[PDB]
Amino acid sequence: EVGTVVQEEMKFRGSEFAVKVEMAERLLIVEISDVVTADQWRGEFGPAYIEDLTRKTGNFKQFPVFCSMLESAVHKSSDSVTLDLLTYSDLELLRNRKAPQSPALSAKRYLILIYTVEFDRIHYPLPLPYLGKPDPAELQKEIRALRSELKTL
Amino acid sequence: VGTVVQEEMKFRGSEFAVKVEMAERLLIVEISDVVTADQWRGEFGPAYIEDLTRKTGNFKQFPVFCSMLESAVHKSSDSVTLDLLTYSDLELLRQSPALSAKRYLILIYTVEFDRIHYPLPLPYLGKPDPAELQKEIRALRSELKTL
Amino acid sequence: EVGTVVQEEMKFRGSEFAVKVEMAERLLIVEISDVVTADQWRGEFGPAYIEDLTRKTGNFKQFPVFCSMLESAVHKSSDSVTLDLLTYSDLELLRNRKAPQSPALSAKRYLILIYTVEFDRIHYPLPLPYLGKPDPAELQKEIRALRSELKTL
Amino acid sequence: VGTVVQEEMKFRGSEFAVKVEMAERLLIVEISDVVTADQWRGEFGPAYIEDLTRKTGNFKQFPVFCSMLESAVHKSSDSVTLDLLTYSDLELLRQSPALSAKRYLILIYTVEFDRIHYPLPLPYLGKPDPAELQKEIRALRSELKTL
Repeated sequence: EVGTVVQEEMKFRGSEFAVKVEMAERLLIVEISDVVTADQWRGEFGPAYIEDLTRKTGNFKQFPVFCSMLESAVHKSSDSVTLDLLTYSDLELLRNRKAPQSPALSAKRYLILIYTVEFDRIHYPLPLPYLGKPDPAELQKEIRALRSELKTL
Repeated sequence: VGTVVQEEMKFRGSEFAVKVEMAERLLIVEISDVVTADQWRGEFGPAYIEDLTRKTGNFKQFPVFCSMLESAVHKSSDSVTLDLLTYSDLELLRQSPALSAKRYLILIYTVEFDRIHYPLPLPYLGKPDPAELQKEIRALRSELKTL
Repeated sequence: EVGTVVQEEMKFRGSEFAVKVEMAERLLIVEISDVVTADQWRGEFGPAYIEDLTRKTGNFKQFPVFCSMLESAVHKSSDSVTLDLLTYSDLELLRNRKAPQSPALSAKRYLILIYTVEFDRIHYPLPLPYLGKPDPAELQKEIRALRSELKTL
Repeated sequence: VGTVVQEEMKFRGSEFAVKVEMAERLLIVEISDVVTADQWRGEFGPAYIEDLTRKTGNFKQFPVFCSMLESAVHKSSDSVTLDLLTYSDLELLRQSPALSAKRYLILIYTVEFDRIHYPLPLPYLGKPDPAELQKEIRALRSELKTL
């Protein structure tokens, strides 16, 4: 963690997404992009949110460890952690079958950090709001910036 | 060859990204509304450009012409200036949905007591697929990291 | 678990001990014997004690899972769990240096169930009261029982 | 050979575990106080046993003698009975700490109009190392599981 940014492409249920995790001073940022449809979700989580979230699972983690787990899962560099991406409808079925949708919730995606060790099987859910498609202006506005820095060197 | 100029310029109350690029035997002119991200694009050959300049009265050779257009975009010459206007705006100076959309980049050349107007037709491309734009943003970001 | 009894010999810090774990209906029993000096400690723990004990560690386990972990550690059949045996003096130093003894506490041993997985490092402590040396009568009384059952078959 | 008898019996207000075992050319007698776990043990050869029985008056051959002692422990004969008493109790019928401790298993043989008293000296072993006893308990428990 400590200022670092990890971004990788990965396929969730037969679709390429761009995933960007960024650990900053007392804030974790997750950003996902549908690379085919350019749809986007983003989440911001504080150390309190995160730690209190893991406590709910009975399997606590401290904020830096969690971010480190997440980094590891994005990097696919650790067999004990894995990701998944779900919709609220999907999310209920895997907990409702175990035993009414607003605009913001309906488009929401849940990034599920999945922790598997010899005696625990834990799912840590990170809720990501639908952020819309981006503005093709600003993308171009921004591409015109990168083009010049590239030519500078 | 391959020389590229990119500059920002205003055309009748709006901001445009103008990119001109001279390949061998091909002039490429792209125009984007920096705000609405509307894009227009022309590709012109030597034969076309020389045929065009004569038609208007003051023929220039293709390299010389591109060169002027490069100066115009650098705003680095008095003899040349640019305008941008529609088939309606052009009609008055002298329509299908395609025509209603396309733009004309005018190279306004000054000599002696008169000004010559060189119209380049630039077709409409549409707005871009922002997916496509992000994939390309991803590529440029990886060029910078390694470098 | 569910009625089962596991007993094995194992060396803690250069001494052979006999360890006996027994999982019964809502009660876990741990019994340790110094095989050279015949000293003995025993502990009985309920599902509430155990579960509330794991919660304290931030890394919950349900009673049957914990007993199963413990069985696994005694059986040395799982790389993620290991045992250790400590005295209260030992126990403090590893937590006091990280930053007055009654009879019953002084002779007490702590069986430390040690859980190591990719992102957690947990020590689960089971306190065992010193039960004295056994009565050589009852041992003999009992050996005279086994001798006859053996000859019966 | 190898025949073993184990029975419980009372001797002057106390409970004892008596084990008698006839190997070839050796009689083994062990006695344990089932309560205090005090243990006494004798090992007697044929020559010793025959020399002993004559001394007392009514010689028996070694196999015959052991056999009687086995009957005595099974309490399965009228002619024989057992007692257990100390060098002090024995003196009266006719001391270093070792002697003060040791016991005598008496085989009381009845014939015609008299009773013959056969004393076997059984040394003190001490109480046992309960460590040792547990190690042995562990061994027997593993014999039973497999079987």
